Amino acid sequence: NTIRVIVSVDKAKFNPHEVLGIGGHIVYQFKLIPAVVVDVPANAVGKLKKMPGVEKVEFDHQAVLLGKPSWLGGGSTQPAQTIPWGIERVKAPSVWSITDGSVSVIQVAVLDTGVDYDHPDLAANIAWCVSTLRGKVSTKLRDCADQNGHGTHVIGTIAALNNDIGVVGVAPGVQIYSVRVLDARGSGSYSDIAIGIEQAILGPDGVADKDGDGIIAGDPDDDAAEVISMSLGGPADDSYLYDMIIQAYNAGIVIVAASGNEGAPSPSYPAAYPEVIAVGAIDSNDNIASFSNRQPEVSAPGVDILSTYPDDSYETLMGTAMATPHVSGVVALIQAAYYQKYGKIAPVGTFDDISKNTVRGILHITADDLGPTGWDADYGYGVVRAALAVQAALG
Ligand SMILES: [Ca+2]
Ligand SMILES: [Ca+2]
Ligand SMILES: [Ca+2]
Ligand SMILES: [Ca+2]
Ligand SMILES: [Ca+2]
Ligand SMILES: [Ca+2]
Repeated sequence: NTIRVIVSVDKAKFNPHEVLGIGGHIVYQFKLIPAVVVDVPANAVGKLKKMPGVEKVEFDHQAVLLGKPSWLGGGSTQPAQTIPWGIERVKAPSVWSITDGSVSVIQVAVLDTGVDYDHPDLAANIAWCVSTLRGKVSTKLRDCADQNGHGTHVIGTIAALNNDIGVVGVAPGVQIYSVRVLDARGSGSYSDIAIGIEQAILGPDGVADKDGDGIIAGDPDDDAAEVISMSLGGPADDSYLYDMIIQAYNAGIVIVAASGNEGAPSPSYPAAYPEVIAVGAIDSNDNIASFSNRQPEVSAPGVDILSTYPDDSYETLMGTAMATPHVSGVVALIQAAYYQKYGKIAPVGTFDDISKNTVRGILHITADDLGPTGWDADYGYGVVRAALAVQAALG
């Protein structure tokens, strides 16, 4: 009988009781942007628009996961640790002796279906679990656990442990925050995904900048993530969500997102935003996958990708969702190594960037440039390479 909407407001004029008085419900008041997620009856949407302090009324759109089980491969047919082909393709393993991600100030937030937080090849890296489903922020593990599989697979491509079992991530020492914004079927509301972005900025302690110095990502006094990774996509561009992507970007957080799997001519949202790295998928032959949405920023392995899967298991998945965490891994290695040497993180940088002084510039100039020379609509700048990116970072 009610509909979910996201109102952008003037905080000094807006009275939430007025929503309540028209038979509405306050779902979530954002700490970092001037907006509130509310449920209202249909009849009331008109009233909302007129109420004092309400500047925009946006409806709640849907995004979905961007990984599916592979047509080809299977599980980890081997009790030893396997290095999935993708981890090698992005030249991660040689980097680990310089850093594997385990620099204390670095956390990577993965906004997905949740995580199997007990998985033996993941657990020691899972630093915090949260769920924002239906706009209720929960840190009960039973609410944060993965009921799909996809988030556990994505998290394993970034950070599965480097040991003698399972698989291994691009950044196998990096601390992960699993932020569950998608349900058991892989579907999520934009309102929950924006709440998840907020949570990755706030971190475990619920405060963005606890010491007031204006540094959030790359402040060891705070517990903000440095990378937000979204292996998901929807078709709408909404102002409140972009407002949140901007808060994370201004916080110094690198945001990375799947381009989409529809062979479409451009990326889905939030990948399509300027402030987000859109990632396409290649296969084990260096061909762009036919399903990969075009004009990404970079590309990475996304076909026939073995990783962790719930109940202490392993599965082979495909999609731009699988490509995304390879790039999130590489970004974590860049920021870890950058901080380890300089005692701060590097700036995020722009889509455009070709300087060795920003994360995005480094990723671009060190990518393996495939297909047409330079940036192209299939590969973007090319396949990310961690070993070269770290060398560029420290140079
Ligand atoms: Ca392992
Ligand atoms: Ca915090
Ligand atoms: Ca701070
Ligand atoms: Ca500080
Ligand atoms: Ca941090
Ligand atoms: Ca090219």
